[PDB]
Amino acid sequence: GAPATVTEQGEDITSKKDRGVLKIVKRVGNGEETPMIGDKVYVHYKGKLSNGKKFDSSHDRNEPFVFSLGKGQVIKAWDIGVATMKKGEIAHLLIKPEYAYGSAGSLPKIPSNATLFFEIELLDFKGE
Ligand SMILES: COc1ccc(CC[C@@H](OC(=O)[C@@H]2CCCCN2C(=O)[C@@H](c2ccc(Cl)s2)C2CCCCC2)c2cccc(OCC(=O)O)c2)cc1OC
Repeated sequence: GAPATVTEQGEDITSKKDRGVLKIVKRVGNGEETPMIGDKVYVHYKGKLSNGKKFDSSHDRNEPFVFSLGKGQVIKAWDIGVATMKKGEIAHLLIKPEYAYGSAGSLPKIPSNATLFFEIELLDFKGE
């Protein structure tokens, strides 16, 4: 599946190079620009557990998911991963728990020590 493909072919985009966030570009984006710390970023996403059985998608609305990049408003893996993305890029991320919900998890949906997968489409980004 797409998770195993990220395991096997994904780029490790962590500073520690600990394979905690692995990335495949599924669709190439436009130009060269990637978002700055503090930029408002606008994405669509589909997320799911690898180990267990849980799925959620932003397209559950015609409303992009928005956050401020690099401010700890989202799990660590998203701050790391979305920073690398160009406008219009789709990427797959496979995320070890250290870069997500760790040993606590987020009960009941997300167990302890859970690996997560996301497909992210970076729609746009804009400064304050
Ligand atoms: C700085 O570290 C963290 C920052 C923020 C969080 C909270 C979870 C945080 O979730 C996320 O960071 C990730 C990436 C952004 C999309 C949502 N995220 C999820 O994990 C979602 C997943 C879907 C499928 C999965 Cl499998 S996991 C998760 C699904 C159930 C609700 C919690 C979000 C979050 C940020 C902003 C809004 C939000 O929900 C809507 C709302 O509140 O309006 C939830 C956890 C953090 O660490 C555990």
